[PDB]
Amino acid sequence: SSFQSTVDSDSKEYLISDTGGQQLSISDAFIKESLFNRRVEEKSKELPFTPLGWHHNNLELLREENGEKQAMERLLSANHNHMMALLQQLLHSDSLSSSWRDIIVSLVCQVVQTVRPDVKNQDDDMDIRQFVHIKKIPGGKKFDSVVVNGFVCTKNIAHKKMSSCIKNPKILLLKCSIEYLYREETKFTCIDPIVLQEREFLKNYVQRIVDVRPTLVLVEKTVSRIAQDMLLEHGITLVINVKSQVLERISRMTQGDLVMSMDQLLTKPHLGTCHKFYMQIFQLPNEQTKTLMFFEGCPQHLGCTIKLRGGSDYELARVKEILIFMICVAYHSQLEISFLMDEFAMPPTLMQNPSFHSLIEGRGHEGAVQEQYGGGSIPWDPDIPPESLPCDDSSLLELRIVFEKGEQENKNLPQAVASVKHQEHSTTACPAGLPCAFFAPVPESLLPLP
Amino acid sequence: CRLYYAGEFHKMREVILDSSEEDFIRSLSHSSPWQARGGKSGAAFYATEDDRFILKQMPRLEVQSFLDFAPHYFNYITNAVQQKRPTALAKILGVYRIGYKNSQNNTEKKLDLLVMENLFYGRKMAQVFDLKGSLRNRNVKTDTGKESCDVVLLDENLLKMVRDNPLYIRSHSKAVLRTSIHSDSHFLSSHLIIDYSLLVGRDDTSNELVVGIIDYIRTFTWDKKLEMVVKSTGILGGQGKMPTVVSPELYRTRFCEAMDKYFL
Repeated sequence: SSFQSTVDSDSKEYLISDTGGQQLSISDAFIKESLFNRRVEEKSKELPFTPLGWHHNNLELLREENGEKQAMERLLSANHNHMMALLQQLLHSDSLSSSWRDIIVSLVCQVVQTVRPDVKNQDDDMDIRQFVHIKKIPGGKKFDSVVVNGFVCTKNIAHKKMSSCIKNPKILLLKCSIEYLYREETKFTCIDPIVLQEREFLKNYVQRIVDVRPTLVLVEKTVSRIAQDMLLEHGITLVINVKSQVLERISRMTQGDLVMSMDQLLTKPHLGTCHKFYMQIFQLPNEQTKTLMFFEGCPQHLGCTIKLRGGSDYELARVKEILIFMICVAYHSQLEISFLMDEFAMPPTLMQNPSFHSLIEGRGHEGAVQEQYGGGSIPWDPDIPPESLPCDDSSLLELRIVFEKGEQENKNLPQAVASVKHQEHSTTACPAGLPCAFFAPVPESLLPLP
Repeated sequence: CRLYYAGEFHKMREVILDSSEEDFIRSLSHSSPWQARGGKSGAAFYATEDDRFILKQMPRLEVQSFLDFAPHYFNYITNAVQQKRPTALAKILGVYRIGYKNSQNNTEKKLDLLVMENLFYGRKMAQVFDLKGSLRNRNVKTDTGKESCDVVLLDENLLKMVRDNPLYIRSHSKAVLRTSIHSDSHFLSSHLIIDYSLLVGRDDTSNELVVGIIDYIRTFTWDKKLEMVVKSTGILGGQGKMPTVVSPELYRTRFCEAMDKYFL
């Protein structure tokens, strides 16, 4: 219908509800996935209840979730398209960042080339649009920007006499406090010996701290400055009212956990790590002249941020606008590891990436032996691209099978030329909000069929 | 003959209908109306020659009900009805009572009739549906369908036959319909009216859909139309229950919700 018409941009209750829902998790065409999910949840819905009372929940929508993981990862593997470059050089317009964004774009590309996460599972994760901030200082004239692969704040050390600059720091991060915490028997009497019990809390914790040997010490919750003394005398520097966001952020970038009742951690894996904390000072009136702390070599390199400048407000935020134009083109180009050969020339071997990979390897179950048996029935849904384009001109099962054979030279059928072409230059292919269209379905789909 | 609330109807005709009085008269008066077999009844069902207007026969109770609702109905009209803001609700052109001693009519007998627009038009309707939205019961028509002619398909039939019901209405249009549905059902709910269904007519190709709420006059009647005939068995379905049935407010929500699925 309008979903087989999917070599072009030119376009179940709960299902389509969630359809719109994730459709503005990321914006794209509704009907394509409406109809795909229609058909495939139709076979599903035929599984569970009215007849056949199947065990319809485990091990099959499991298989779809796996299908969608492979979908994201591999379909983002096949760009050869005469990519945006012309589109983007054309995107140049719309503001006064002339002559001096190019660094910006080249090096945002660098940092977003830093990124190929494989974090949560057997999954090449991509937390794109989630994992960095860049920042300026309004002052002077802009063009002096200098990048650093790490954080830089204005969050002064817990004690200006603590580390003027730290290196290879391990730290201990806990959403809770260094202050005698909520023991079962809530009791408060004899102020002095109970502040002393707080002192002992602090100090045996400090035993266990230096047993961990942090380098910086940071709580989300609180501390008693007693412990602050206990470690600044040890030299384990400290930070204050410490922001939970980058806490979890970099603790995860580290190996440092946040073991929350360290009576738990009789051992290490709570300690974080990074490379070095280093200040830099400014000196002039008009209190832009501040001091700000480099925090570099964080245990994950998938993160950067820059010294930027500017002598105004409105053109500066307008350069921010170019920077978010770059935000958008970045993650757009990113859903593909930036395009795919259109006119069903990459997509045959794409839908078949499962096919030929898990066939030649075999080593094939990654789909399934039902992707052998049931893989004749439904992954045929991934086999829609051909069922869209070829059967119009050339070949229904034929290029499908003989091109999951693995030529690796992916020109394909000439619907509208009879000889050679691809929609790429024909400028006729739905842009790439459409990919995520396959990874949202099963999480929301496995419950409504209880 | 007796005409009820001549002034109000006249206003209704022009207002919502924007129907010229002369046109109205011509349709009814000029050519004899053609009869349509109605339901099992017993009550006459007619249509004008032009098929623009439908003349139905109503019971004394229903006619009285009409009078009670007329002020609200009128108000609803002003806020929104066909010329005003289009309402799915039936457009009542006129209500009359004919009882004539003369031989043609039964003597000392009262025949009450309601004239209204006809949702389908004269031209043609390929498929028809009567959607209650109610939980399974008479959600199918056995005898109907017998006619090679247009069958009045019911909810279950819509669900199975015109399953994955193809009614695709534009997104812009969906919003307008649903909004109007919500208001109508709310209006009906206020009145305690129930057991009304949505009549749907379909044209094929770039399709044209015809829809409107019908079976408006029936309210507060717990005891009515006891079921007849034997129920088919072999399948779980309607229960011996329920002494406790769905209320008017409940009916309204279900109606809209069900209708929501019908059009995409």
